[PDB]
Order: sequence, then C-alpha cells, then structure tokens
Amino acid sequence: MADQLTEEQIAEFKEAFSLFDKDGDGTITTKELGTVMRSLGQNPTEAELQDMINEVDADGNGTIDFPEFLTMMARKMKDTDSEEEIREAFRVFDKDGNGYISAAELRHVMTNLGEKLTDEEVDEMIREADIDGDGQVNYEEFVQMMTAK
Amino acid sequence: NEAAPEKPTSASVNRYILQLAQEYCGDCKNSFDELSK
Amino acid sequence: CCAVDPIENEEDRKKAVSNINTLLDKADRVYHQLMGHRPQLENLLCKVNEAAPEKPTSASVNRYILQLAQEYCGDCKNSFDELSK
Amino acid sequence: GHTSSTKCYGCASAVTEHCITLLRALATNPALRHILVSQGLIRELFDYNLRRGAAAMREEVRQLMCLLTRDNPEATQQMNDLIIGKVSTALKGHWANPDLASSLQYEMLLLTDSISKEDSCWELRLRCALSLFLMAVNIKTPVVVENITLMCLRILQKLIKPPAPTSKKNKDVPVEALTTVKPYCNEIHAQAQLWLKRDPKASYDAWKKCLPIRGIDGNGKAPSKSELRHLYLTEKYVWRWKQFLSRRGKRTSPLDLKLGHNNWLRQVLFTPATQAARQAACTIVEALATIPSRKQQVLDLLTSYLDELSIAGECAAEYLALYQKLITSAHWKVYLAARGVLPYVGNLITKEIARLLALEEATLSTDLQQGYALKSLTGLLSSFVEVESIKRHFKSRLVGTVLNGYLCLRKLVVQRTKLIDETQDMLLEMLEDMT
Amino acid sequence: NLRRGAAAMREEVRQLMCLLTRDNPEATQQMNDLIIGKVSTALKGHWANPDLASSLQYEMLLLTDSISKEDSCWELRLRCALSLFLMAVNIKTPVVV
Amino acid sequence: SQEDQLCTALVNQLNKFADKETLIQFLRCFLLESNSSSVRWQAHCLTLHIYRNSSKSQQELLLDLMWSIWPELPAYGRKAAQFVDLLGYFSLKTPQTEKKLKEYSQKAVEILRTQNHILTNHPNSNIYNTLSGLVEFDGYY
Amino acid sequence: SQFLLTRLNDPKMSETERQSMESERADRSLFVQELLLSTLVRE
Ligand SMILES: [Zn+2]
Repeated sequence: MADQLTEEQIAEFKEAFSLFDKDGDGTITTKELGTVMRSLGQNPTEAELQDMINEVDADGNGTIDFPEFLTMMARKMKDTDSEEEIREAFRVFDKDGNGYISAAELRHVMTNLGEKLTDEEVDEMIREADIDGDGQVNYEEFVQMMTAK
Repeated sequence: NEAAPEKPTSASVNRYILQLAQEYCGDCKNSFDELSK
Repeated sequence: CCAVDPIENEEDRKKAVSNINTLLDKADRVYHQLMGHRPQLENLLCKVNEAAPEKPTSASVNRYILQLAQEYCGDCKNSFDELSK
Repeated sequence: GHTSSTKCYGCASAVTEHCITLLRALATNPALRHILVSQGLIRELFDYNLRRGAAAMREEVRQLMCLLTRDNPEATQQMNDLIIGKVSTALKGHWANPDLASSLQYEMLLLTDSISKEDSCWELRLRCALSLFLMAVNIKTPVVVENITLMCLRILQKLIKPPAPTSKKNKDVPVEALTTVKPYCNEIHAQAQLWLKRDPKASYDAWKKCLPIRGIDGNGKAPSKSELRHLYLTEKYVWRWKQFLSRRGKRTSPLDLKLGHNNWLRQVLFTPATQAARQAACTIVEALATIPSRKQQVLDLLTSYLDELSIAGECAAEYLALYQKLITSAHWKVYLAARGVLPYVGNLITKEIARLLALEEATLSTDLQQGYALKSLTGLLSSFVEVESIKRHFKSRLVGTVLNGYLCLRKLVVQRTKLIDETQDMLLEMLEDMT
Repeated sequence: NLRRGAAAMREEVRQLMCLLTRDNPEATQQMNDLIIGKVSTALKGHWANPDLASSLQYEMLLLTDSISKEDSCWELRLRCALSLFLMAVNIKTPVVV
Repeated sequence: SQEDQLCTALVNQLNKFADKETLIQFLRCFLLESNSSSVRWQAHCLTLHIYRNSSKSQQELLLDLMWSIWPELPAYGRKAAQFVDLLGYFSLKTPQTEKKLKEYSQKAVEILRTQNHILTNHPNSNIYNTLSGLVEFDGYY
Repeated sequence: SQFLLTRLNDPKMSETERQSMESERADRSLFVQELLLSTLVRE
C-alpha cells in the first residue's frame, strides 16, 4: 500500500524518525508523535493527532516503530479523499440515516463541535449548498461539494 | 535658548544657567522682600 | 609616556602575554562599569525634559540638572580616562 | 487687606488649581460629565493645562481628562484624534528638529493613563496606540524609539500580559486557562489592516463570534474511538464547507499562519537606541508563543534572525536570552535540528572566524566586544548538541567544521581575548565529545 | 547644520547659506520659502505650545543675516521679512513679540 | 442621643432668624477673607454641619449662595481651598435639576477659560515658563 | 486629611464580577495577541 511513495520520501521519513529516536531502539513515544511529521512541513490539528494515535495504537502502549509509521504517512499526501471517508462523513451528518441532512442535524453537530451560529447563517449556507432548489443536501450534492476546487 | 555647547561637578553646569539662577533667586528675591516689607 | 619593557627571549614573551591578558580583563571590567551608566542617564534625561517646577545661589539650580552634571562629567569621565589609559 | 492684585501670576495659577480640583470633583456625576464634555472642556484641558503647572497638577489634569471619557465613545474619539494629530504633525518634522519628538511626552503619558484604566471604550484607545506604533516603528532615529515606540510597546506589553488573578477560584490557574474561546490551530481570524480602518465586519465582537467556546469538561470519561473519528471528520468537513462558502459567498476569509521573514519585529528586537524596547519586544514575542502552532512560526522567525548576531554584537543579549528559553525543551531542539539549523550555525561560525582572521592579519585596533557573537554561536551549537539524538546522528557532518574552526582559532596570536579563549576551549571539548 | 554644533560652527553655516544665495533669485526664493513655511507651521500651534515660538531663533537669525548683507536680491528678502511681520504683528502672546 | 434633635432644633432656629445677606457675609468673612487656616477649618466644619441638619429648601438656598459667591474667587487666591471643597461636596450631594447643573458647569468652565487666557498672555509668562524648568524658586518676584 | 473631596475614590468589587473581569482580561489578551500576529504574516 506504500508502493506509491517515491524512494526519497521513504528516505526522508527514515531521516525524521531516526532523528526523533530517543533511546536508539528504532521506536519513539506517542507524545512526540505529532512533532515528527509535524516537523516535515505538514500542519495537523489535535483531533487529527488523537485520531492517528487511535488508529494504530490499539494496544494502548503509546509507542510507535517504523512500519506503522510508514502506514500512517502513506495516507497523508493524498488529495482526492477516499469515497469511503466522504460516505462516513455523510453518515455522521445524517444522524437519523434518512440520507438527507436537514438544518437540525447540522445544528446538533455544530453545537457538538462547540461552534455557535445563527439560524439565518445556517439556512444561508444550506441554501448555498443546494443545486436542485429543494433546500436539502444529499449524497450527490455532498460529493460534488467536496470535489469542487 | 540657543543651547550652544560650551567647553570648560557643580561647576560643570552651563554658565548661563548659573547666571540665571544668581540673577533671579539671588538679587530679584532680595529686592522683592525689601519691597514687600 | 606609555611604554613597556622590551622582549629579548621567550620568558619575556610569556610575561608579556600574561600581562596583556590581565590588562584586557581589567579593561573589560572598566568597560562594563562605564556602559552601566547609560540607563540612569536616560532616566535623568526623561525627568529633565518634563521641566516640572520644583520648590526648594548655585544650589538653586534644578536638582536633576545637578545630578546630570555629576553623573556625566564626574563619573563617566573618570571611567573613560581609566579605560583610555 | 484681603484682596489680591488684579494682575498676579500666583493668584491666577491658584485659581486654575482650584478649578481643576472642582472639575475633578464634579466629573464623578455622569450627567455633569456629559454636560462638561459638551461644553468643550477636553480641548481646553488638552491645549493649556497639560504642560503648565507643577507635576502634581499635571497628573491631576491627566486624571481629569481620562475621567471625562470614562464611557463616552465620542469623547474618546475626540481625545484620540487630538493625540494622533499632534503626534503625526510632530513626527512629520522630527527629522529636521529633535524637540518635536522630544516634546510629545505628555500626549503619550495621557494615552498610557487612558489605556491603563479599564473601561468599555478600550478598543478605540488600543486602536490609537497600535496606529501610533505602526506609524513610528520603522524610524531609526533614537529619539523616536525612546519617545514613541517604547510607550506603545509598554502599552502592548501591559495588554498582552494581564495582572495575576486575585479571585479565590482562580488563585492558582494561569492566564491561558481562563479564556472563554479557543483559537484555531492554523488560522488567524483577527485582521489588523481592516481593523485599523474601522470595519464593522472586523471588530472585536465579530472576531469573538467566529471562535468556538471552551468546552466545560464536566465529564472525565474517555471518549470512544467512534467519538474521536466523528470529531475528526466533522471538524474537517465543516472547515471545508466554511472555506467553500468564503470562496463563493460573502463570509470573510481567515488568513493563514505563515509569518514573513522581514518585518518590524527585527527592527525592534535589535535596536541599539535603547534596551527597554528590546526587552519589551522579547516579552511580547514570548507571550505570542503559547500554543505550539504559533510557537512554530515564532521559533522559525527567531532562527531566521540568527545571522544578526555579528552586526549587533552586545545588543543581541536579550534576543539570545529569549531564544534559549523557547528551545529549552528537548523536542523543540530536535525539531530545529530536523529543519537543518546545524549547518546554518556552523556556516555562521566559520564565516565569523574567517572575518576574525582577516582582521587580525591587517590591523591592530582593539574591540572590547570581540568574540561575543562567536561565543554565543558556539554555546548555542553546544546546546543543540548535548542531547543524545542529534549528537549520535549529526556528528559525521560537523567534525570538519569544528576542527577547522579550532585550528583557525589556535592560529590567533595577537587579536585574542577571553571570549576567544573560552570559544576555543568549548570547541576542543566538542571535538573530544564527538570523537 | 543650522542647529547642530558649537556656536561658531552655527554662525559659519549661516554665513555659508547666505553666501550661496548672493545673486541667485531662485536660491533666495527657496531659502525664503523654507523660512516662511517653518515659521508659519510653528506659529499655527504657538498658542498650544510656547516652544514652537521659542524655537525659531535660528530661522530669524538667518533672515537677519541675509538682509544685513547688501546684494541684488534685497527685494525678495524684504518681502519675506515684511510678510512675517504682518503675519505675526497682531498676536498678543509675549513669546511671539 | 438627645444632642441630635437639639442640634436640629438649633439649626432650624438659626435658619429662621438669619437672612441671605448675613449668611453671605459669614461665608465671605470666615471662609475666604480669613488669613488664618484654623479659622477657615472651623468655618468649613460649621458650614458643613449647618448644611447637613437643614431641610432641602435651605440646602438649595445655601448652595445657590455659594455658587453666587464663586465668581468672586480670583480676589482671594490660595485662601479658598475649603470653600471649593465645600462647594464641590454640596454640588455632589444635593439632588438638583438639569438647568441648575448646566449653569454650574458653565460657571466653572467660564472661570477656567478666563484664567487660562490671563495666564497665556501675561507679560511675565515667558520668563516664568522658561525659568520653571531650570531653577527652583518659590514666588514670582 | 480633612478634605471631603479627596475621599471620593471608593472602588469596591465583588467576587463574581471579579471572575468576569479576569475572563474578559484573558479574552482581550488573546485578541491583541491575534491582532499582533496578523501584522507579521507573509505578503
Ligand atoms: Zn497674588
């Protein structure tokens, strides 16, 4: 799955991992896990970091070595998001599973995020996310929204 | 007011400032006190 | 005149090197002492600029001007002369 | 025998003192405050009584003028307009007359007192202070730096770093633990260019409305794996939705956290006119680096500033003392090493050693600050090296530089000081540690 | 150089500036324009700051020296002096007088 | 606690007997024209306690009397610290209408403006202004 | 000490408003930090 990455990128990832090795065993701790590819020129968020820790550190040891490090990095430079990821985001937005994300579920998710907005603003963003004129976003609308560049 | 630098520590103050102090606080004060009396 | 003993052999060179190191250390100490005066000078400059009237003949001059004269022409001059020597 | 002379200076001065005291007493009533400010009292107190009288009377009129604008935006705007106009008029011809810059101290003192008193019109006074700062931050003349930029930097320093809390509930927690909003990691929503032009869409409340609240973590339960996944992509795609809305709609577009490598920060941090300006700039930049995302850019810019050690030898004493504090942790050192700062420092050391040799060959003049920059750079390299990862990894590329520098320094015979000797000792210790 | 240096250097630069306009109407006009502009700018805010009137002595000394030396551009210097006179003759403040 | 109503009764008696001119003369004689300061402090206390124990109408009458005396302030110079203290306290404590407030503020600002004009055109103003920042002196000789 | 007008400065504040003031100071410090950061961005 990591064959799409050119050899110099593997070399520079090994460079970063080795420089970030503490005890010389080829294994680092997860507290500085952010700093490693954080030092390579990419900019993550804390939710990104905790999700990345969760995905690999299933045993809860909090310690990472090279193969799964390459596993994480191989899924970072991709620009076109995998349709499974977009579909799962659609499902998360579609709490009731009806396939249509009305304003109310959007309000619930935005309040869960901690962000506050007015009813007029969310109605406005919903109506600018609608192409069929029904004022209701669906899977095709979401996909064509995320593919817009 | 011209503040021209002058070349030569209580004696190192500008001579014109010393003259101003002597003329005002030394003589005018005496004259004012006599006049008030 | 400012002159030092001449050098004729190696032990004299060693003595000269040691003496020059000692003189450099003394010069550094005097230099730091001299350059320490500047913050007080700028504080007195800012105070003088306000020109606030003060109530109490050479003693009737403003006290901040007297302090400026004492600090500059009395102490900085001595430090500068020692450093030059 | 109880009547004063008609033309008496002292009696008129005393009447003015009594007038100021009575007006200060009267101003404590809001209605009388409004009537007085409507009479046209601010301009009168600005034009005459600011500079005339004893020092106590001058601070009293400053207090009265501050009080007259306690909660009146129009009065605050009028006072700010007067201050800004006078400062700009003086600063236009500061270059042809130093007194114009040297005779602004009461205006700036009034601004300092106005900002130091917490009131509801703080934003306008902050705008005035920041406008005066950005108008006179690039002037090299020492009188402007001592009389304009210092006061603005002290105002900014007081605003960024508030006093320690005294409430019994918050007697221990630091200032970063009290904010009611959480700034975004990689975005800046405040924009000064629009703010300084009085844009309602770029105000303080508008900025606060765009930031999520700090979640009251009343439950200590560890969120499940699905919860973290949901949080992740919800944040991701909400951000993408907002980005598209800004791209097509009318919502403002936040700026990206990428700092420029040339700025006023470099002017202020190494100014030789005064030291308090450098110290205030150090405090400001230290306060600007709290969340690691901003500390990224702060440390990168400060590393970019590394080449100034030679030009501003002792004036860097503050700057270095901050850099070492910001990289005092191991992971920041190894991050900087990963970005390629070791060859940079080595090249700087070699260049300044070559300059030292070239100067030694030709002339015989003395310099009491010789070797300070080299001493600092070698100490910084040792600081980077002592940690085990970089020492084990970066030894094979730095041996040549260290040995060449040590031999070149040993060649010195006349232009030698204590700093050069200490540098040679540290370089030899480096060589013995690496081999 | 008008305000910096010892008094002898200041009078020397005054003499040099006077000599540079010995028979040049354009140079005389430029010098007069500078003097008039500075005096008017200071006198606009003299009422709110006495130093503005108290810190014009070198400009007026330059004008005095320029007029005191008989040359062919005397009319322009007289015009500058009379304009400054009629601009600041009705002000009661003692510093202006 | 009898002294409270005794003081109230005596204050009402004095207010009943005394007219405007007598109170005006008392103020001018023992708050402004007195060279001593102990007498001025005694008058300050006595005026304050006459004001406190009076009714609203007499309080307004006394405040108006003091605001009528105030324009004569320059003739007394430094001697009117207690007078302006009492005037400020009375104007701050007595509840009063808007027109009276505007009149009072106008009087204060007018006196301030006139004194500023006197200061900035004084023949000796330049000399004193320059001497202030160089020498230390008590009076204007 | 006998002057009445010199005692007019009597500032007092309770505890809840003290927490509110501390939170507001923190918010304003964050705002000025962001505003200063906005001026150093790359152009
Ligand atoms: Zn008098």
